[PDB]
Amino acid sequence: MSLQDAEWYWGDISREEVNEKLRDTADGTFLVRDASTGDYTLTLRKGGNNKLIKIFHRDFSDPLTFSSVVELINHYRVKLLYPVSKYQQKEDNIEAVGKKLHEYNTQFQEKSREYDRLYEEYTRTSQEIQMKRTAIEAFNETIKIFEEQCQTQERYSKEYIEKFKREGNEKEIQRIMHNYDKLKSRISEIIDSRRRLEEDLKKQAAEYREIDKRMNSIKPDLIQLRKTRDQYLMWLTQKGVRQK
Amino acid sequence: PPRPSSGELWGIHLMPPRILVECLLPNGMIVTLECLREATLITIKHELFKEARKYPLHQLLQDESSYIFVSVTQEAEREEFFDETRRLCDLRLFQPFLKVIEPVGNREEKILNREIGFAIGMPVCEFDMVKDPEVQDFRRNILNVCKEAVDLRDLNSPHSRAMYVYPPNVESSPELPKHIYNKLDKGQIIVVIWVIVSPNNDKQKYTLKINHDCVPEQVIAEAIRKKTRQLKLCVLEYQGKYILKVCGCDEYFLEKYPLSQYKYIRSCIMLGRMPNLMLMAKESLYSQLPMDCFTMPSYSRRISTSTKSLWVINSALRIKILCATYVNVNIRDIDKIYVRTGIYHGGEPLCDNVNTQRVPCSNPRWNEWLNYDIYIPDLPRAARLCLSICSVKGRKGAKEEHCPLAWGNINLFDYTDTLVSGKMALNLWPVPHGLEDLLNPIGVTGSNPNKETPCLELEFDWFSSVVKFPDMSVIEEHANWSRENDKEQLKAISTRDPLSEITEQEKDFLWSHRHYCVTIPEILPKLLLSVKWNSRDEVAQMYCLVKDWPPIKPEQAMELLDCNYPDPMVRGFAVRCLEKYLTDDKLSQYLIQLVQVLKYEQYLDNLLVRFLLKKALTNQRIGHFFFWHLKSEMHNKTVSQRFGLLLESYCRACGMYLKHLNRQVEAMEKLINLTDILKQEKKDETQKVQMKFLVEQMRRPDFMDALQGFLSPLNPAHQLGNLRLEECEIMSSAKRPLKLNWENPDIMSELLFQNNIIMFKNGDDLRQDMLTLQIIRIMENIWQNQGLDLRMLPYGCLSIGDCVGLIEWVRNSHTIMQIQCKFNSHTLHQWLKDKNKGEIYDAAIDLFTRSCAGYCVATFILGIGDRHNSNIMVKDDGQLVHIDFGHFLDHKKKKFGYKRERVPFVLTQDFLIVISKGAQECTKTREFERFQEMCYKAYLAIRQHANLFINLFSMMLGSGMPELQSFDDIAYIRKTLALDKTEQEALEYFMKQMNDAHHGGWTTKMDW
Ligand SMILES: C[C@@H]1COCCN1c1cc(C2(S(=O)(=O)C3CC3)CC2)nc(-c2cccc3[nH]ccc23)n1
Repeated sequence: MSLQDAEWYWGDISREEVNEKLRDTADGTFLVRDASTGDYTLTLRKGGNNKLIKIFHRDFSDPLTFSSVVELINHYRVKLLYPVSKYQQKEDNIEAVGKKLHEYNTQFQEKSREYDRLYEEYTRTSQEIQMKRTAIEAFNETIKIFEEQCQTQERYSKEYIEKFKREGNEKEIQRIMHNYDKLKSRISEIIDSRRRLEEDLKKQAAEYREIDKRMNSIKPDLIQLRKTRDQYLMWLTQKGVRQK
Repeated sequence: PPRPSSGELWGIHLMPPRILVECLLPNGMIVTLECLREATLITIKHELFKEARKYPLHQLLQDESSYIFVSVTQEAEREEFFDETRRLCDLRLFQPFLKVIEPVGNREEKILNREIGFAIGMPVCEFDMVKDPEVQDFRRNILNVCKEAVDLRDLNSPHSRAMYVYPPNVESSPELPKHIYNKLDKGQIIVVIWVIVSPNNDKQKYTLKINHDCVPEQVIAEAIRKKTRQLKLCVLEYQGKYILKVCGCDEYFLEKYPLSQYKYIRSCIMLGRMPNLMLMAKESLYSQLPMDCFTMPSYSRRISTSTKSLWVINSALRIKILCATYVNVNIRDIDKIYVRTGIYHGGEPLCDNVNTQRVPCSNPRWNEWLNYDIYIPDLPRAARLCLSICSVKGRKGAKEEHCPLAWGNINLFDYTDTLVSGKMALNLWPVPHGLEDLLNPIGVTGSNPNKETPCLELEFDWFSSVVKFPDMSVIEEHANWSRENDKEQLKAISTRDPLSEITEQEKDFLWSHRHYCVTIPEILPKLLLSVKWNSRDEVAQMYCLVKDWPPIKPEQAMELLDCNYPDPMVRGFAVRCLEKYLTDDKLSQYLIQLVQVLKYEQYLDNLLVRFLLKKALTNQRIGHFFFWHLKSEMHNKTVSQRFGLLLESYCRACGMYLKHLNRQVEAMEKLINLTDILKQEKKDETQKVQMKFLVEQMRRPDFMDALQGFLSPLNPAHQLGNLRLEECEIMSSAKRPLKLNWENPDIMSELLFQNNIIMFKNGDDLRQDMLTLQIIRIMENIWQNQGLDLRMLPYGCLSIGDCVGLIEWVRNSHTIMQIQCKFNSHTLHQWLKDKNKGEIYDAAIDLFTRSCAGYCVATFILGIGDRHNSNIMVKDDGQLVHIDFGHFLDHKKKKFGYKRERVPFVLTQDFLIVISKGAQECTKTREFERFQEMCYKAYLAIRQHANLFINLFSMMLGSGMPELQSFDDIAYIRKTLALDKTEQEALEYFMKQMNDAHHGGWTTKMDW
């Protein structure tokens, strides 16, 4: 019962570092640290929450019946099941740890710069797809109107086609059908422009799915790279001269 | 939907000078007419009906006056063009075509709905189509608020009309800080009152020595007496025949407040500037005011298109995860997928998170009932189901990486208090950039409106009927059935910051003394956190305590509106405190935050949205920023429906301000289009060429119509008159922002500013800079009210859209590098000496030192991006200006892992030489010792107001900034302000940080 060399005692580490350690952990996971204010704060994982249970000393409760911290923790070890050990588990010296840190920090910035790039493409592509969907909904409405114009021309011209055929005015009949040709050919241009956009959107939708796939692939590899980098840094901080 | 760009047509930013238009006549004929891009509909319609006679079936065509044009807009809407004075290029057409129709329906309403839809950048018609009953109920029920506000505006006309348009720009307290009162000679203000005298409009000035506490009427009185006079002087008739205005802007003194309480006057005293006012007649202002009339919309004439208690349901909670349509994962990179779920009250789980079994990527099917460690009657009113599809890969040791792919949140009870039942289909959202947590409980509730996304099928329990949450009478029922060293402990907890650790012991302690708590009402946030929300027993009891709970200061109430307090009772109490104690000054000061917490609300209809909308509709200064904060977020699909509906009701009841807002919106759209051309088609073009294009475009009648004669979105009291085109420029930087210059058209502009200068930015997100500058203004305000004149000069910054914003251009400012470029270390001091020769030198060194102290403290606390000679600017008069703040808090901790607090603003020798007035060994001087004291005082003033800052930041967690995503991100402010320490230890910490950064020089007096 050393109480300093103990695995669950982390000493000078903040509440936020504790929250990172107890993230998604099972009920009964715990660790002890120096208070944020000597005094000691025990943090216990219960009901997806991290409970802070303060440790008092004068010689936790109204009468402090425990001699040392280990005796209090072990008595309860709603039960103190899984302790967060200070055993992460490579290089013995400082020249080797630094050379590895530099290797990982280099990898971390390249992956991070690549992720950022991917994210700009993700955002650009999402926006473009939204732009195309609005434009297709606008072509849809445009075609309806142009088709309604055919219906109107038909509705009207039928009575005039008879009235001009009985009058033998072949020149005027040709005028009306030249207009109908102009109208129907325009609807063809609008329909094919909608068609070209629908295939442009189909391709871009696929390109979005591929960017999304690539980002879900690098996100955990980037997180782990940062975790190892931060670990080598902490090791180098610890295995070096420390003071104010 | 909202338009893809600000272009004149789809995929064409600017129409050519002449353009061919397809004109679909009502007789079925199609005519191709060539039109000028700036031609109006009046012109085009006349030219069309002339050409139409040269076409078949023209005998069927009625008079050109019986028709209107309709077409498809970039918003995919078919719009009827009743306003034929509009120009072709301004129509926002999808394709260049126009259809001739006969105007039908309610003309008046169609016109208003188009005006509303234009202001919001979304067609009003889209809301009518929405199936959700919550939406249709919101649209109908909000009209109560609209009616009410409009009625209060005609209660005492025209005075109540003028009080809405021109609200008094006053401080929250009539009381003057001693450093402000000391600038007064026997408590008297020397004011200059101006008159515009008819018929030649001549300006006559009258200098008055009046008391600071003089109500505006009394100020008018002394000006009468100083003109006529007592020997024939007893005119009390002037009380209601004259009003005061500020020379150079639209700020009026319409209310009985001591003159010193008016911000313009309070600022004049502090700066020692003479207040230049303008006396004018009440009638000449009241006659400018139109009668604002609210019309009930057509949807208010229409209606929207067995029951058990929750407490009588004797079962546990369980949710059936059926399947997900798909996920976007590389099958070789990831092993399995699963659905992580949780039951939350705010951001805290009510029971442990429950996962489904792991399945293949290709097979997202579970058909699994997940069991929750919660009894159904114990489920609180604000309980939510937070879920996400996660991927898992275990390739390195026993270690496995867990990444979210898509998330979604849903309210377990609805706006009518009905518990969810049956099969439910939820479209999930993309994971926010920077979020690493597997759940997103801070995120919005409801299905993603994008249906081309992963859709998760769900199923809840059916209890043979409609389960409804218990009534307040039933809840009050369940609550009727369950000394000195403790009093000192209770006060100690109430003083602690909102993010301070609360131990389980302290929670059991606070809950035990829950009835004594009323003596210290400010402990309510600490007590609400001690409650076990997953226990119907404690909640029912909490509801009865809050019911009678004494009101708290708004600065404390604002906390109960953040994402940690989701309960409708708690939130209701908070809204009542604001209704009671929140002044229009403070509402204006924290509007960014109050608009942000609307996104944390479970439902569309709530007490917060009504209170805010009421205040927006009874104060046009509040209305202006309310509109601009909501409109800027309209591109964001997580809030576009909520913000669009709220903007519809605002625009329906704001009256004549809609016309002014529509002019601002159109001026802004012309600027977005212009800059969009420079960023795309003209990106690879020289400055000279770009400027040539800019001047040629701005010169166009449609551009000059739109960019001149409107109100400034930065300050609606500021009028933007004619554009001084010879002073407008595209900046040399890669972003290519615009420096725009407008004449101030006010009759007395020379007494304020002759020109209004604004930087228009399209491409960079300005929300973070807008927040940073807002935090500085708040800090500046705390300092002044504590007696410190650290002149910050927080210039205007406003985000107006998706990476679109405005920054107020500070006059005669130069970056430290500009000064140095045109050197040694005294170069800066020399520049300042040259610009402030003679008597005015002391004040320039004074100004530079105070602004320097203010910025040392502010940048240290906030941890903004490192300062250099290019992001620090100085004014000719000494005043320092910081620009381009970038990131804040601990942005660097994630990037380099180095755990510490930085000193963004390390004072260079160049800066020390200035503070020491040219001295050798600068840190020894009495100048540097005065500066150090200023810093210490500023730091402690903010530390004393820590709760406000922690709250303001907490109210932003769901905005979009990756350094402002969690509570563990606000932790930085807790370190820089050393909140877990004593005021003395905190001051020692600030001092050590300055010492370590500057390599000595920072001393003190232990007691002195
Ligand atoms: C408008 C403000 C204040 O008045 C003085 C000038 N000023 C500047 C001046 C500058 C310059 S510039 O013009 O060369 C370059 C933009 C082209 C570097 C000197 N940048 C900013 C800036 C940039 C990015 C984000 C920002 N958040 C706040 C200000 C700001 N602001």
